[PDB]
Amino acid sequence: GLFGAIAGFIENGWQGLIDGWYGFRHQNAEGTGTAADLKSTQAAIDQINGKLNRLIEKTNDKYHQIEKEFEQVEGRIQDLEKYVEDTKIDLWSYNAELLVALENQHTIDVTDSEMNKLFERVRRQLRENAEDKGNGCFEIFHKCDNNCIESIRNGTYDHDIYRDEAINNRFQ
Amino acid sequence: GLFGAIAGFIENGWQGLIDGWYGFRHQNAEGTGTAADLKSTQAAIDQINGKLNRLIEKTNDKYHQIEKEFEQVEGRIQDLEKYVEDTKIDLWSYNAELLVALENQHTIDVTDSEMNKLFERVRRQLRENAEDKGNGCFEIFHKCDNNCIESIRNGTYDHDIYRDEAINNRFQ
Amino acid sequence: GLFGAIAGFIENGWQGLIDGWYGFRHQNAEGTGTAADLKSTQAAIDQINGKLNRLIEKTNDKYHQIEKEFEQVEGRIQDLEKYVEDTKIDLWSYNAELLVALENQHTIDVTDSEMNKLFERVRRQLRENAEDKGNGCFEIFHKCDNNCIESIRNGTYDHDIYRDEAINNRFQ
Amino acid sequence: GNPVICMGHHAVANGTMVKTLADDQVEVVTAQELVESQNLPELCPSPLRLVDGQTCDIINGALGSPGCDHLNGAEWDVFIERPNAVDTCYPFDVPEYQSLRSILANNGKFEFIAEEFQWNTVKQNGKSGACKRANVNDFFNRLNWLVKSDGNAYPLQNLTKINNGDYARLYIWGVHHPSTDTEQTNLYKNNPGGVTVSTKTSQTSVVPNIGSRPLVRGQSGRVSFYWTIVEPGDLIVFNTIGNLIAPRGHYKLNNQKKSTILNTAIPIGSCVSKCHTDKGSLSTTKPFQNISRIAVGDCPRYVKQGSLKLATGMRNIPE
Amino acid sequence: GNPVICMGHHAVANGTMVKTLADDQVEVVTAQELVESQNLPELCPSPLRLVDGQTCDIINGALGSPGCDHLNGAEWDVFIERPNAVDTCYPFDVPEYQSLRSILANNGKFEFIAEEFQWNTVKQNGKSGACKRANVNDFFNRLNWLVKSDGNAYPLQNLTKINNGDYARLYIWGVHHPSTDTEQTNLYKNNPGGVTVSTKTSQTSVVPNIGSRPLVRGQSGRVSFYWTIVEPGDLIVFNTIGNLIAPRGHYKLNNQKKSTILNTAIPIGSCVSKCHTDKGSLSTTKPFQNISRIAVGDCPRYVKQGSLKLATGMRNIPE
Amino acid sequence: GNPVICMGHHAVANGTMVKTLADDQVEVVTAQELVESQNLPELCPSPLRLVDGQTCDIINGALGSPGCDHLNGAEWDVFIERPNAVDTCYPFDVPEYQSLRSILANNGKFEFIAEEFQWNTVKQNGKSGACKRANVNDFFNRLNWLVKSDGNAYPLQNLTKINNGDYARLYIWGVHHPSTDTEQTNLYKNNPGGVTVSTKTSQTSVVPNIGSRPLVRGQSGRVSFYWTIVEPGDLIVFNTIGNLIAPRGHYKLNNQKKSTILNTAIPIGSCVSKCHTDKGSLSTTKPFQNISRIAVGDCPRYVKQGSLKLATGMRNIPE
Ligand SMILES: *[C@@H]1O[C@H](CO)[C@@H](O)[C@H](O)[C@H]1NC(C)=O
Ligand SMILES: *[C@@H]1O[C@H](CO)[C@@H](O)[C@H](O)[C@H]1NC(C)=O
Ligand SMILES: *[C@@H]1O[C@H](CO)[C@@H](O)[C@H](O)[C@H]1NC(C)=O
Ligand SMILES: *[C@@H]1O[C@H](CO)[C@@H](O)[C@H](O)[C@H]1NC(C)=O
Ligand SMILES: *[C@@H]1O[C@H](CO)[C@@H](O)[C@H](O)[C@H]1NC(C)=O
Ligand SMILES: *[C@@H]1O[C@H](CO)[C@@H](O)[C@H](O)[C@H]1NC(C)=O
Repeated sequence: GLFGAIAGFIENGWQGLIDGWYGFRHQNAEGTGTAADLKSTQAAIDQINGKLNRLIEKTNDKYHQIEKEFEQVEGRIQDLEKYVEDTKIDLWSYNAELLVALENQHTIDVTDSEMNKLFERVRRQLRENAEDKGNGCFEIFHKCDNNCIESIRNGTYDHDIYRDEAINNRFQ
Repeated sequence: GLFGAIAGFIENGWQGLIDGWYGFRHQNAEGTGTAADLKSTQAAIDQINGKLNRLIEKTNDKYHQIEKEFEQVEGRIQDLEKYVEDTKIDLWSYNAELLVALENQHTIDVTDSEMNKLFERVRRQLRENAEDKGNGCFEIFHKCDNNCIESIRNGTYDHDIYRDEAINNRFQ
Repeated sequence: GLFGAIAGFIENGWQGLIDGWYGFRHQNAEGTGTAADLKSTQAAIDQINGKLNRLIEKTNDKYHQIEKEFEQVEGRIQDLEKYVEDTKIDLWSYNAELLVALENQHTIDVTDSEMNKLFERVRRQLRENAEDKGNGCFEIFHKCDNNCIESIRNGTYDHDIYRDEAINNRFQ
Repeated sequence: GNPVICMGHHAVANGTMVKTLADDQVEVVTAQELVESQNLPELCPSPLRLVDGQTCDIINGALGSPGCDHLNGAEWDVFIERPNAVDTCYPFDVPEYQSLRSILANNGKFEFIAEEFQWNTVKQNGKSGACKRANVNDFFNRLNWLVKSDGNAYPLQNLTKINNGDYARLYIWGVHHPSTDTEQTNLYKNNPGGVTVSTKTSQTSVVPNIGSRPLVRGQSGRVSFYWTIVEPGDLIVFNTIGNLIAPRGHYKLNNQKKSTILNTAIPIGSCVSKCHTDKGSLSTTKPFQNISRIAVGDCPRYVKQGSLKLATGMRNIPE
Repeated sequence: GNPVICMGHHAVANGTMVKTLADDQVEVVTAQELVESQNLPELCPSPLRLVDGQTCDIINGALGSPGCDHLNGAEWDVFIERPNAVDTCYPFDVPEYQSLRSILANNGKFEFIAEEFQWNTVKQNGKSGACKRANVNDFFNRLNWLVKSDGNAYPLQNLTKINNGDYARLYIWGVHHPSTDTEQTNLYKNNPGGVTVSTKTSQTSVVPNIGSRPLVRGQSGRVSFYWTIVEPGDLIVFNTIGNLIAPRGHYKLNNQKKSTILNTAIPIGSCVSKCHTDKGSLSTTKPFQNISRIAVGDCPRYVKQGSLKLATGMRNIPE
Repeated sequence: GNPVICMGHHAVANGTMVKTLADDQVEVVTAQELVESQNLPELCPSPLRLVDGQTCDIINGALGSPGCDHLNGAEWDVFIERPNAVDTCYPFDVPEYQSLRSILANNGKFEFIAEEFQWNTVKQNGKSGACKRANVNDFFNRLNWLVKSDGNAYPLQNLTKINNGDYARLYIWGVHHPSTDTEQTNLYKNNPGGVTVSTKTSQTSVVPNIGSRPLVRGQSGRVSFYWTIVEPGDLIVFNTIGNLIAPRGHYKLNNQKKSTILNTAIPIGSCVSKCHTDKGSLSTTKPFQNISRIAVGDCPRYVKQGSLKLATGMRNIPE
C-alpha cells in the first residue's frame, strides 16, 4: 500500500486479534496483552461496507430485447444483431474488470492508511515520552502499568504526568 | 481521507478563513491571528481546476443518428434500434456515475494530502524548537513575536536562532 | 503526488543516479557518495511492470462483424449500422482515455509513496542520532565513516552504538 | 525506559486472492465474489407472471392451432416458449416471422375479440386433414378458410371494419398457396386469386403462388400469414378474389407493451425470483453473472469472466 | 515554551453533498453539477442552419405537396419537422418510408433540377380533387401523372436519362393503385399496368394492385412512391405500360451528407446554441444532460441521472 | 554533529509528457505509447489463411464467373476481396446482396458438390456473348441456363433434391429478366414465366419482369440471384414454367462458420501477423490502434486518439 505500514514497517499481522481489524499489543512489568482498537477498525469497515452497498446497488431491469441465439445464418440483419450484443458484452466485461481492480487497489490503500492513522494517533499521544522502534512499536521511557496502558488505548493518557521521568530516562 | 488530517487530527475547519483553503492560526504574547497559506491553497486549486478542465472537455458532435421514438411496434428492426440506444444510455450513465465517484474520492484525498503537506512543511521548519500537540498545532518552546511567526509562515524562520532557548525549555 | 516527497520536500532528482530509481547521497569526513537503493527501486518497478502486464493483456479476437464503409446512403439499416459502430468507438475511446489518466495518476502516487517509504525507513533506523533537515536529508550527530554510512544503507546500523555521542552533540 | 506498546492489524491463516491494477494475485483477509455462476434448475413463477406455451410456440398460440386452447385469455410478463413445440395444423410460413413473434410477445396477452364478417356467397369454415382436432378435420380457430360456393362461385369480397374503440387492434390473416392450377380452381374458382388488406395509411397486396411444395402432413400447399394493426380512429378493408384465409376477429393491443418471451426447456417450479435465464432463474444479489447473455427481468449484468473477487479486507500477512 | 501555531483549513456553514466510491453523501465545501437538467423553450437558429417544415413533413416537402413551396431551394443542417403536419395531396404511402426520409434529411438540401421527359402519346399533368392548390385540382409539383391519350391510348414508354454531371442524382417516382378495374382502364387503357425503373446495376419493378382502400380526401386509390439514385457515369431507364407517376426531374445529392432531421413542436427563436433536443436547445457547458436521448449537434452526453455533483472543494467540517 | 545523508530519486535531462486526471502535461522519466499508429504495407499470409480473390469478388467467385476458377476448393479465415474487381459474365443483381455475401464469407470455403438435375425437354447449358471464356460464349459455371426445346417447348419442371447428408446445403439459383416479350417467348416459350423454390418450412416465388435495362456487355436483360439453405433431413423443390437459371449442385456449409471477408487493395506479402486492417496488417503488442475501424483477427482495440502515453516512471525533475 501507499503508506508502507501493512506489509511494510509492520512486519506481519496478528492471527490472535480476533475481535478487531487493528489493535494494540503491549509489554510492561505486569505482563503482556492484545486489545482491539474500535475506532480504526470501524472506520475501515464503514468504508468497505460503503463500497459494497454502492456496488450491490443498481437495477438492470430489462424485458423485451433482441434475439441472441440463431439456428442458421441469415446475413445482414443477423450480423448486426450479433455484433451489437457482442459489443455490449465486451464493454460490460471491461467495466467489471476495471471496477474490481480499482476498488481493490483502493481498499488496500484505505486499510493501509487506517493502520497508519492509528500508529500516528498513538505517536501524538505519547509526545516526548517514547521513541519509535521502527516496527510499529514504541519504547515507553517510564513505568507504565495496566491503567497507564489502557489510558493510552482509550486516549486519556496525559503525557505531562510522566514527562520528567521519561525525559531523564531517554537522555541520561 | 487517506492522510487523516482533514476530519482527522485537525478537528474541524475554520469558517473565519475566507481568503484561503489552508492557513495558520497562532497565539503568542502579542495576541492571536489567522492567515491564509498561498502555496498549499494554490496547489489544491490547480489540481481541482485541472480535473474540471479535463472534464468539461470533449465534443459529442453528432448529427444523423437513428430514430428513438416510435408510435407503434414494428418488430425486429425496431427492437434492435431500441436495444442499441438503451445499451448506449446505460453504458454512458455508468461511465458518468463511476467518473464522478472516482474524481470525488480523489479530490477529497488530494485536499487531505495538501493539508498534511502544509503541516509537515512547518514541522520541518521548526526542527527541535517545537512539539506536535496532536491537533494540528505546534507548541513553540521559545518567545516568538509577530515577526517570528511571520518568518515561519513565509519560510524564512531560522531554527538555529532559537535552538538554545527552546532546547532548554523543552528538557529542563 | 499525494506524499509531497518527489517535487516536494525533495527539491529535485539526481541525473547521476543511473543504476536505481531511488538512492542515498552522503557527506562525511572521508568524502561523498551516491548509491542506489535496491529494495525501493524494485518495489516501484514491480508495481509498474504489473500495470503493464495487466494492460498488454487481453485478446480482442474478432472475425465476422458488420460493414463499416458505404459508397452511397441506403437509409434505415445503414444508419443503424453506422450508429452502432460510432457508439462502440466513442465508448472504447473514452475507456482508453480514462484508463491512461487513472493509471498515470496512480503511477505518480506510487513512485512518490516509494520515495517517502525510503525516507521514513532511514528516519526510523537513525532514531535519536539524527535530525531531519527538511530537504530529504538527515544531519547525523556523530562521526559516521564509510562503514557506518553503508550500515545505514543496508539496514544494519545500530543506533545504540552512537547514541551517547549523538545525544550529547544534539543537546549540548 | 523499558515498557513497549505495539500497533498492529489482524490476519488469518489462509486468505483470498484478488486482483488490483498492479497485481493479479494479492492475498486479502476476506473477499466477496461479484459474478453469479450458479443458477436454479427451474423458472420461478413469482413474482413475474410466466405463461407456459408447452407444445405451442407463440405464433401457433396466436393462430389457434390444435392443442393451443389453454393459451386463450392468457396474460404474461414472460411467455415461456418450448424448443420441443410442434406444428399441429396446416403447413404455413410467416414472411416477417420474427417481427410478428416479437409483437405478440411484447404485447403480453392473448385477448381475442370475435367479430362477424359478412362474407358474400363463399362457403366458410374450411377445414383440413393436416389439422386434426380430436381427430376430425379442422383449422386454426382464429382463422376462417373461405372457399367457393356450391354453385362454383367466388365473387369479389369488399368488407370493412371500423375501429371506434380505445385500443389498437391486431388483425391476423393469411393467403393460401395451392400446389396446382386444378387445386386453385377447385377451391376458389378464379385463377389467379389475390388479396388486398388496407388501412387509411397502409396496405398489403398478395398474389398467391401456385407450385409443388414438399409434402407436410399430406399437403403440398402453404398458407402465408400476415397482419394489420388498426389504430383507434382507423379502419381496415378486406379485398379478395380468392385464397384469403380470413380472420374471425382481432387481438387487443395494450397501449403499453412491456412483456417479452424466453425460449427454454427449463421447467417452471415453485421458487421466488425476478431474474430468468434460458438455463433457469437466478437467485442472487451479485452485480454480475456469467450464466447466459439471454436474461430477462431484474438481473445481474452478464459478463464473460467466471470470477471477479472484491476485496472486503486488508492484505493478509499471517504469523 | 508557550507560543502556539496551528495549521488548518477553511469551512463554510453549509456545504454540498456528493458521492464517492465509499460514501453516497459526503459534505464538501463547493461542488459543480455535471448534469444539465434545464432546457430553453425554443430552438436556436444560430449557428446551425435550421429549416422549419411547418405544415409539410420532409417527404411531402420532397414530393412538392400543396403548401410546401417555401421549402424549394431550402438548405439545412437540421430539418425541423412538425408533429402537426398535414397531408394535402393524393393519398400515398412509401414502402421504405423511413429510408427515404433518412436519405432526404441526411442530404440536407432541396435542390430540384427540372428535366423534360419526352413521353409518347400519353397525356401529362394529371391532377386530382384530393390535391387542391388555391382550390383548383392539382398534384405533387415534382411528379407528373401520366394518363392515356384522348384516343384512348397508352403505349409502352421507353425513356432514358444519362448522368454526365459530377453529382449523384435522386429520382423520385411513383406507381398508382386504382380501386377498380374500371378505374384502371379509364386512366391507363391497359390492365394490368406496370413500371420498371433501372440503372446499370440496379432495378425496381412494380405491379399495380387494384382494390378498394379507405376513402381519403374522396379517393380510394393510392400512390406508392419509390426512388432511384443515379451515380455519375450511370443512367436511368423508365419502362411502363401504365400507372407510372413520373418525375419532372431529379434532386441533387451532396457528395458529403452531414445533415439530419429533428421532429418537434418547439418554436424557433432568436437565441444562440449548437445543441438541440426535441424539447428545445440546451445552453450549457456541462458534460451530461438528462433532458432527452433525442439530441442533435454539439451536445452533452445523455444520461439517466438527474444530478451528478463533482466536488470542487475539500470536506466541509465547520465550527 | 556534522555528517549528512540524503535520500533521493533519479532524473533524466528530458522526459516524456503524459496526462493524469488533474494535468494534461506531466513530465515523467519514461513512458510507453499505447496506441499503435503504424501499419505494414502488406497483409500477412500467416498464421491466418488468406485467400486472394484478385479479379473476382466473392459473389462472382461463388457463381463461377470467368476468371474465378482459381477459387475452386478455396478455404479461408479471411477472404481478401479487391476493389478493382470486375464483372465478366451476364449482367446480374442480388436482391439481398449483402446477406448472400455475408453468408458466403462467413462460411469460409468454396466446396462445390455437383448434382445432376433431370430437367425435362428443355435445353440445358445456355450461354451468352456477355460472358466470354477464352473467347467463346459461356456462362456462370455453377449455373445452368435452361431454354426451350428445339420443338419450341418448355414444360413445367418439378424436381426434388433430398438432403440425407450430415451438413446443410447452399443452393444458388437465379431468375432471368428479358428485355421484351419477344425475348421472353424466344427463350422460354411461355409468357409470363415463373419460379418457385421451396423447402419444408420456407419458400421463394419469383415473377420475371420484362423491360429494357441499360446495355451492359451488349445485354439489356438481367438475372436476379437467390439462394436456399437445405438443412439435414430437409429437401428442396424446384418449380418453374420459365426463366429459371438452374443450379448445377450445392455448396457445403460448415456447421461452425468462423470466417470473414476484408475489402482492400493491399498486397499479400511474406510477414507473420494475426491482425489485419484494410490498410495492412498490424505488428504490435499495444492495446489500442488508430489505424482503422475495419480490423480483423487478434487486434488492438480501435480508438480515435492518435497517442496515449502510459507513464512507466516517476515525475522527472532534473538537476
Ligand atoms: C366497396 O367498394 C366500393 C368501391 O369499389 C366502395 O365505394 C365501398 O365503400 C366498398 N364497400 C365496402 C363495404 O367495403
Ligand atoms: C461461469 O464461471 C464458472 C466458474 O465460476 C465456470 O465453471 C462456468 O463454466 C462459467 N460459465 C460459463 C463460462 O458459461
Ligand atoms: C428502347 O428499348 C429498346 C429495346 O426494347 C432499346 O434497344 C433502346 O435502347 C431503348 N431506347 C430508349 C430511348 O429507351
Ligand atoms: C432531470 O433531472 C431533474 C432534476 O435535476 C428532474 O427534475 C427531471 O425530471 C429530470 N428529467 C428527466 C428524468 O427527464
Ligand atoms: C410433382 O408435383 C406433384 C404435384 O403437382 C407432386 O405430387 C410430386 O411429388 C412432384 N414430384 C417431383 C419429383 O417433384
Ligand atoms: C493516428 O495517429 C497518428 C499520430 O500518432 C497520426 O499521424 C495519424 O494521422 C492517425 N491516424 C488516423 C487519425 O487515422
